[PDB]
Amino acid sequence: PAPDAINDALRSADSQEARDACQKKGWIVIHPSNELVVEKHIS
Amino acid sequence: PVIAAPSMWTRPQIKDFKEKIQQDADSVITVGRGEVVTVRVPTHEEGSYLFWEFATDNYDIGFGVYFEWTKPLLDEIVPVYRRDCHEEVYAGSHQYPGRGVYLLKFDNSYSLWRSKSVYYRVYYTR
Repeated sequence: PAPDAINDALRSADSQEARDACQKKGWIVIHPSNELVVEKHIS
Repeated sequence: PVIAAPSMWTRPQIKDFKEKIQQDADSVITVGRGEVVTVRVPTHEEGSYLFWEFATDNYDIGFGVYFEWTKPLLDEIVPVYRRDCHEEVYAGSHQYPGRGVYLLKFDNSYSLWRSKSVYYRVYYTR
């Protein structure tokens, strides 16, 4: 399935169930939060 | 540099989302008073679309998305605007314009007296 379609499909009907289903099938892949750099700034 | 328009939407269930995100400590961010927090998400070697979800517990928070091309060039994918994400889960997606880094902006700057708790999650396609 094309990424265009995965995207347009999830947007159309979005739920935790659909996320998990897509994830189980390898269509979407969760980016672990521990790998994400977080910055802080005070205005 | 042709840049696709992002998609943005919401979905009703906030409580379930938070309960699920809380299971990972790193996926819950405290944005202090007058603070802007930036979560950096790189484009994936095999990847096309990025997905984001977020919610707050009590009060609204600013949210926008910028793209950092790999001083550096910065494009505005989603303008920063205050969101109702305390009421509903806010979600969105964008097609990869090229190789670079997404900046998820959680902007509390307008909030003098209140910290915000940000539950958030990120996927991507192949």
